[PDB]
Amino acid sequence: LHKEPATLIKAIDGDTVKLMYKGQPMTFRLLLVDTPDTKHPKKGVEKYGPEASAFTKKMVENAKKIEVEFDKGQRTDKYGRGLAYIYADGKMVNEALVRQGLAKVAYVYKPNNTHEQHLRKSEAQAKKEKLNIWS
Ligand SMILES: Cc1cn([C@H]2C[C@H](OP(=O)(O)O)[C@@H](COP(=O)(O)O)O2)c(=O)[nH]c1=O
Ligand SMILES: [Ca+2]
Repeated sequence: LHKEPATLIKAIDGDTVKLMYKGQPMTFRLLLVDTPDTKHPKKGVEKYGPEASAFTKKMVENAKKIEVEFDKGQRTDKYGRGLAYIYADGKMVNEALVRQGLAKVAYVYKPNNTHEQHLRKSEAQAKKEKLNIWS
């Protein structure tokens, strides 16, 4: 896979961020995970929703460098969002959320599953530690 640079435009929520990519603003959705929704229609927030959102917003707004890494299949979803692994100063945001119990490994669609193992191990560790959502 290969990492390419991108620039933060804005964090939307725990798993969705807007970036300027190759000079065009696009919304990206983090591959392989799912954070709790905060703007569920009328609902206004699932437990850990707000928590997942600030974590991601904090990681990306404080980075010196952001990089996106596409997997091997489809690079956009049916909503037109780019599907990638996002790295903030070389730290993968997708894994950081899972490791904290603020996301679960979800939407696993072959062939975009290069880091599925890696993420599954971090989830196991967050479950074995009873963090956030596994609390
Ligand atoms: C991460 C991911 C989500 N999606 C789809 C599945 C879900 O569609 P539906 O809206 O049909 O449920 C939705 C999950 O997105 P959100 O978690 O942002 O809702 O996006 C993909 O199509 N491929 C992906 O890899
Ligand atoms: Ca979500």
